[PDB]
Amino acid sequence: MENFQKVEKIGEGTYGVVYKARNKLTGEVVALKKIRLTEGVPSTAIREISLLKELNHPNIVKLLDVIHTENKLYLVFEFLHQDLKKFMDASALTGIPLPLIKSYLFQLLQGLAFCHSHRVLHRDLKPQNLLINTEGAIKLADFGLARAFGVPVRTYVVTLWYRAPEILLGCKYYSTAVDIWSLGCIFAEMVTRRALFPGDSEIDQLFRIFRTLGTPDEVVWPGVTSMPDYKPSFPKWARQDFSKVVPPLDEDGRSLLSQMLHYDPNKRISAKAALAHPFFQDVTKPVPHLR
Amino acid sequence: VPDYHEDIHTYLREMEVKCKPKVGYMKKQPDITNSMRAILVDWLVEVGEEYKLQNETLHLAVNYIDRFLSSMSVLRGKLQLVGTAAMLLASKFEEIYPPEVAEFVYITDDTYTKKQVLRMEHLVLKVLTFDLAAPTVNQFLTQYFLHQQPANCKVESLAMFLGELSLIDADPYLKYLPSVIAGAAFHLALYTVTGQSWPESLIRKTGYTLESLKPCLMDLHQTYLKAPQHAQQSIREKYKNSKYHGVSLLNPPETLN
Ligand SMILES: COc1cc2ncn(-c3cc(O[C@H](C)c4ccccc4Cl)c(C(N)=O)s3)c2cc1OC
Repeated sequence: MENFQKVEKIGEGTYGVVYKARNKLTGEVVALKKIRLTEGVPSTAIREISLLKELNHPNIVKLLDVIHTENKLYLVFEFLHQDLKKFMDASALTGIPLPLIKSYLFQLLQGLAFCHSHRVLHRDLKPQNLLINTEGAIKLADFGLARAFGVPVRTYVVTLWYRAPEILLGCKYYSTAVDIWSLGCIFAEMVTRRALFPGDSEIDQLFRIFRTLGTPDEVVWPGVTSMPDYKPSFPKWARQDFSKVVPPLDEDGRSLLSQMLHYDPNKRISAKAALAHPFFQDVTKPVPHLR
Repeated sequence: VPDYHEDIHTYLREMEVKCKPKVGYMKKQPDITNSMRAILVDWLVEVGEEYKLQNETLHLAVNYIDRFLSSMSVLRGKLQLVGTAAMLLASKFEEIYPPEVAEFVYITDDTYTKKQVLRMEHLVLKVLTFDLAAPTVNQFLTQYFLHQQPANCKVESLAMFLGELSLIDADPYLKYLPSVIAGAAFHLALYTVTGQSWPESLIRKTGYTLESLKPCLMDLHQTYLKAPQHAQQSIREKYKNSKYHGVSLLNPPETLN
C-alpha cells in the first residue's frame, strides 16, 4: 500500500471510495477501490474478487492486485479513460459513428461470452459500468453484483432501465439472458442517443417495454401469464416496427437487436451466437474521440 | 439456454483439479483425525438446516475446510473455528443474503468470540488466496440432471443425498474428484429409482464410462448400504423430509451387476 500515490477521487458509494492512483515504483496507473471495513469482508467483495481472478480477457477489466491489511481492503484495477455513459453524453450532438457502435457491441459480446462460458453472470450491465480507452477498447467492469451459476442463481438489484422483463415479472432464477437484455438496451441507446426503456418504476418499466415490443402472450412466451407478477389486466399493446424504434440501423442490426430483446429468455440469443450474426461481418476497430 | 453447457462443464472439469485438496493431508495433521472432520461436517449439515442455507453452501464450506487443512496445522480445539469461518465464507459467496456474523457465533455455543470468527475468516481467505468459486459435486449433478430422460425428482434427491454423504468421510472420498463422485451418485440414484444406467450422452460428455466409475461406485454403494449404522446421522435425518421425497428411507440394492 505504501507504493501507491493517490492522484484523485474518481468515484464514491456505499462500498467505499475509488481513486485514480500511480505505482510509485513502476509508474503503472491504477484504479484503487478501497473498502471501508464488525461484519467482516463484505459479500460483494468476496464475490467480485474470486470471480474476476478467474476472468482474464481483453474485454473485462483486470484485477491487478488485492491488498488485505488488518483494517482496510484495497482492490487494484487497471485504469481506463472513461465510461460509456460519459462518452454517450459527450457524443449527444455528433452521435457515436455506427462502425464504432458495432465495434463496441462486438467487444462487449466477447467479454460477455467469456463470462458466461466461465459460469459468471454480470447482472449489472449499464453504460457507466462499461469502460473505454483511446485505442478503441471497451471492457466490462463492476462485478459487484456478479454471480457464479454452477447452480442456478435465485432472484433477490440492477438499475431499472436495463432490467430484463423476466425479472420484472418475478421469475425464480436469473439466466445468461438477463445480461443480453442489458446489452440490447445499450445497443439501442448508442444508436438513438436515447435510453430505450426509461421507466420511473417497476410497473412503468414493464409498460414501456410492452408499448415497444408488444405485450407478451402465451404464444410469444409460454408460461408468461403464470408468472408471479403478471396481471390479466395488463394492457395489450401492439408490437412496433423496428424501423421506427431504431431508424438508422440496417436490416442486420434490427435483426440482432430484436433477437437480443426476445421475450422468452430461453430463446433470447446468446452472446456466443450473436458474435456470428451477419451484422459483424465487416467489424473494424475504430478509435473514439475522448474529451 | 443450451449454448454454454459444454464450455462450462469443460471449465469446471479444469477447475476441480486446481481446487482439489491434498489427498493425504489428514495423516500430516498431528492433532486432528478423519473422525473429527466427520463430526464437524455433520454439524455443518445441521447448521445448514437450522439457518436454511443452500446445499451448495455446505459443499463449498467443506472444500474450503479441506483446502485450509491441506496447508495449515490445526489443533482439535480450533477445528470448529475453521469450520465456522468456512461456512460463513461459503454463505457470503453463495447465499442471496448470508446470515450476519452474530448468528455464526451463536451456533458455536459461545465457544469462540465474534473477533475470533472474523480473524479466522481473514486467515482462510489469505490461505485460500481468495479463490472461492470451487466446483462441487452439487454443481456437477446439476449439470448431469439435464441429461435425464425424463427428469425424476426422486432420482435428483437421492443423487443429492448420496453426494452429501460423501462429504462426511475423507477416507475414501478425497481420492475422487467432484465430477467422479457426482458420476457415481447419479448412476446409483438412477439405478435405485428407475433401474436405468449412467446414460450414453453423459459418457460422451464426460468421457467417463460406467467401468471408469466402478471404483467410486463400489465405495459409494458401501457408504449407502452402511448409512443407517454410521456414527453421523444428520444427512439421513435431513433427507427424511418430504422436501427431498424421503429418499434416505429407500432401500439400497444389494449388488450393482
Ligand atoms: C476514468 O474513470 C474511471 C476509470 C476507471 N478505471 C478503472 N475503473 C474502475 C473502478 C471500479 O470499481 C468502481 C466501483 C466502479 C466501477 C464501475 C463504475 C464506477 C465505479 Cl466507481 C472497477 C471495477 N470494480 O471493475 S474498474 C475506473 C472507474 C472510472 O470512473 C468511475
